[PDB]
Amino acid sequence: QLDPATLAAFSAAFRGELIWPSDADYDEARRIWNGTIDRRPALIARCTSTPDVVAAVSFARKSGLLVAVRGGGHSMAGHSVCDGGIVIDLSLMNSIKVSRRLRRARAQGGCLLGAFDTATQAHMLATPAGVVSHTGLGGMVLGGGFGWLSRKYGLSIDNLTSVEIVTADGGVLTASDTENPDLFWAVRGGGGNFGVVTAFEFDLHRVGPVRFASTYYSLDEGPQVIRAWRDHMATAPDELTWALYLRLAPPLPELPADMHGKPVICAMSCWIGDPHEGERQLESILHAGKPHGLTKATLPYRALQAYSFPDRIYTKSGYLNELSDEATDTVLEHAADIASPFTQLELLYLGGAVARVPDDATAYPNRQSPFVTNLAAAWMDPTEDARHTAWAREGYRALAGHLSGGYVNFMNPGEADRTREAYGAAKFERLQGVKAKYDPTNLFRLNQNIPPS
Amino acid sequence: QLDPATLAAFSAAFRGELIWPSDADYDEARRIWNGTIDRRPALIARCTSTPDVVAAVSFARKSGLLVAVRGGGHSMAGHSVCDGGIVIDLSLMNSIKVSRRLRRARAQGGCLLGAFDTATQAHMLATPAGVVSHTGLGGMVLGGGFGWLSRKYGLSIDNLTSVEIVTADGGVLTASDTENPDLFWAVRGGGGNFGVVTAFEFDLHRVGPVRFASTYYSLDEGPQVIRAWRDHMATAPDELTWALYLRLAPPLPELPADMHGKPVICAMSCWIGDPHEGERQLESILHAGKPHGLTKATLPYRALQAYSFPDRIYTKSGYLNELSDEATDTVLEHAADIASPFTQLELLYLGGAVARVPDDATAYPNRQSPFVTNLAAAWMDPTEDARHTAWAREGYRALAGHLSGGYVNFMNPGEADRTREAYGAAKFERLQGVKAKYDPTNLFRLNQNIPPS
Ligand SMILES: Cc1cc2nc3c(=O)[nH]c(=O)nc-3n(C[C@H](O)[C@H](O)[C@H](O)COP(=O)(O)OP(=O)(O)OC[C@H]3O[C@@H](n4cnc5c(N)ncnc54)[C@H](O)[C@@H]3O)c2cc1C
Ligand SMILES: Cc1cc2nc3c(=O)[nH]c(=O)nc-3n(C[C@H](O)[C@H](O)[C@H](O)COP(=O)(O)OP(=O)(O)OC[C@H]3O[C@@H](n4cnc5c(N)ncnc54)[C@H](O)[C@@H]3O)c2cc1C
Repeated sequence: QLDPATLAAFSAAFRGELIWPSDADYDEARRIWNGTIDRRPALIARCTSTPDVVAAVSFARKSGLLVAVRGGGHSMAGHSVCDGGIVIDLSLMNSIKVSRRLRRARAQGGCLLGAFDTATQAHMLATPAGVVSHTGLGGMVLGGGFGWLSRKYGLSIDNLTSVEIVTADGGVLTASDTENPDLFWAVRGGGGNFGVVTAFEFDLHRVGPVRFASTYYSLDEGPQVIRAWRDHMATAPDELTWALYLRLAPPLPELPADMHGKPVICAMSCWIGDPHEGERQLESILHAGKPHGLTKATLPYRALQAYSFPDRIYTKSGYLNELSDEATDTVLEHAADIASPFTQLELLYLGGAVARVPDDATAYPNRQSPFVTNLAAAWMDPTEDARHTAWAREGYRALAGHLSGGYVNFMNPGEADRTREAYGAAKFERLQGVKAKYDPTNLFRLNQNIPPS
Repeated sequence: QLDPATLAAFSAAFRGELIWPSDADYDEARRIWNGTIDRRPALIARCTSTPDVVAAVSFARKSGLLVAVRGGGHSMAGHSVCDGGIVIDLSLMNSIKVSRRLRRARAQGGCLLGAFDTATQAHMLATPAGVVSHTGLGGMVLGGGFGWLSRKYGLSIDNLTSVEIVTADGGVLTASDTENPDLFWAVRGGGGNFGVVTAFEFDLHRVGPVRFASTYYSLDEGPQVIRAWRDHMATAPDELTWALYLRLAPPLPELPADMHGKPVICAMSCWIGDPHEGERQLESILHAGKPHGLTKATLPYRALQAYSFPDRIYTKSGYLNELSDEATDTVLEHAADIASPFTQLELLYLGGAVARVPDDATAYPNRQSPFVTNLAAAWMDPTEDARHTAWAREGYRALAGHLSGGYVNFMNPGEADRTREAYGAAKFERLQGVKAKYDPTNLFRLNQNIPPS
């Protein structure tokens, strides 16, 4: 319901694709990974260049259209699609340049992680990021970004060296340690609040074959496995990463059919370092219970990335400073109640290099909390929403006093209120000052939102 | 030194990046995967859109510049870089659209395979392609394209539904079964001979987790393993793929320290189908020798793709109709002479769905030859070029009388003359007829070249 001259100026400056509610590919272009989010934008603007983004930002600003920005569409809160506004869709901006000599990568703001890992691994290089290949680099890096390499090399933001960004006034800025360093501070963990990142520059590291193990323990041996896990990681070397996924056992041939469809602890571990030393380290942590369905391999890092691991999702997540035996029994009891074969209760351990960055150095909070738990409900039948949502919420409720803060990138669509708790008073206020400078009208609000001033 | 108005018209129509010999990133941008190829283009034109390619093709045509086209830069013949001409570099055109409803993907002509597989596997979908994720989709598809999925679902070209292509006169055409079907026939196996493909459209298939095994046999049981392999694949189901790589044993922890550095047979297999059936089938073929370093897993297809497996390369390859005992001892004798730790002698079995497509249906030749052998020499030291090339060429000549044809995508920089034998006379001449229509002046000649008329 738009101004004809503003539209004509927009389309005149726009070399991407416009998708209207009447167009065929409207219904698919508006779907995101969280299929509980069903929203109808006025327009989807599939940008293909930084000038495209400039045009779309300016057009939304002048039209007063609610702006959703979409990288890979993995927002657990559904932030990358809007009712009645414009989607500034970056999914066609997925170009990457990798320099081996520089050991640097430049990636457009709509890249998927798997394309970035593919390009860097052509030269045996990598930078830390999440564990699922089709996650967008856009939202993930801007919230921090952690995965297999983080204990060794830090968060994705700890390897980011500069961004190209389009601000709410239509300008293009570079942000780095030497240019607009307040903005470069804020985008390292402050989400999409401050503008559209059209390019990320990363330092890369040499990562060769990785020793990897995945196995399944019966919940019978739950208390010993989890306590071994929490105790080992308190003093584990940086090179070891080890994560627990409590879930129904998949009906896979390495597992006895007995265990199929029943709650188990799936344990995944890797050693970022010499595979022969990795074999030693993994063996010392594989035997806290009897491992079933054991898979061991020496993998290219791109294949570790591709290994992990569902239409409707709901998550509740937070950090812990410690995992007591009492919290451990809580996790095991709620895991025993898992109904869907797609649902997981994730237990992750960060720390290491993530924890050695001074807390004030970026906008990412809670570096000093090493534990992360993610109650990730996933299902197919829309008529069962209440039961699955209830499982994640009741599990979070049972763990509440052990949990603090929160990872903005695991928030769900009802968790707008958690933004203050997530960053903490000092950070939130410091960010609120960056927002008043760079987004004073809060044009970019579909995110873990930081209102200006 | 070029016409200033032609240059200026070119630049006026070009929104991509131009890299000149004086620019910093020139020396890296002109490098390709085969590091024995050292060439200095007059200009590198990094195209970002189909109109960019139109501009570059016409500019090369009016200027009379020798045209190299670059997708992922994996040309074993070094065709993606030239001395004195223009490189039409597509590497920034890697946008992909996947429709889950349609089971279709559209990919730009500069895509790397890993980016494509990431995008399709977000929906548990795939289409057949090569086994190394940083191969370009461009050269691979135009030559045929085969890999883990091919025995079940055919070649990449057997799932291609259309292309957008820029021809030598600057026009943009669609080629499909219903539009320009002579061109659609030629691009399915005829290489870059007929124009620059700016977008590929593919049918996709649902590919869930695949049971996979890799193991190593001593060359001592070589005859037994290879004869079991050739005998088993003659009657194997489509769902089974099984490939042998003769090579020095990598210094990996799953293998006994003895074998490290010694010629071995690395055997890799997967079952495209039910993993429990896969487990049964793989166990039935893993014990033709004593398997060392056995790795078995149930993998997402994207992780299979990422699993496989150097600065200077030289390959000699061909097809066989049968693998006799005489040829098998030949393969084992030359494999024993492997000195490089990056060199592989590959034994592949195609057949299956690839062989069920009528021979005249595409320009891909030799569908009815199921075996492929590839002597893939790889090394680092430019001073050793002669010994490694000699190992690959001597191995080929010893196997030559069992060999017919050749896959254009495995041809080395000295194999320009192998083009007629590869396609065969009947196909080659029909291809020359399509070339006379669409590229009459042979503008596109850095490829396994088919001269017009
Ligand atoms: C299956 C799954 C696995 C995951 N695994 C991990 C993991 O291992 N580690 C981890 O740290 N996280 C993980 N995540 C979380 C992921 O980091 C976040 O969901 C992130 O927001 C995804 O970004 P996106 O571009 O894909 O999402 P979107 O839906 O496109 O965007 C997310 C948010 O970022 C904004 N945004 C996106 N791109 C840009 C851009 N270029 N410029 C400005 N704003 C932008 C959007 O406006 C929105 O606020 C996972 C998520 C899923 C669904
Ligand atoms: C490590 C490795 C593994 C491989 N594995 C496999 C495998 O498993 N299966 C398989 O079938 N092949 C495989 N190949 C071979 C591969 O198919 C060919 O090398 C292919 O030519 C590479 O394509 P590219 O775009 O990466 O190469 P480039 O060097 O960029 O180009 C190769 C040729 O294609 C032309 N070309 C490329 N893109 C286009 C386009 N869009 N339009 C027009 N012409 C174009 C170029 O002009 C040139 O003649 C492998 C190669 C390597 C090096």
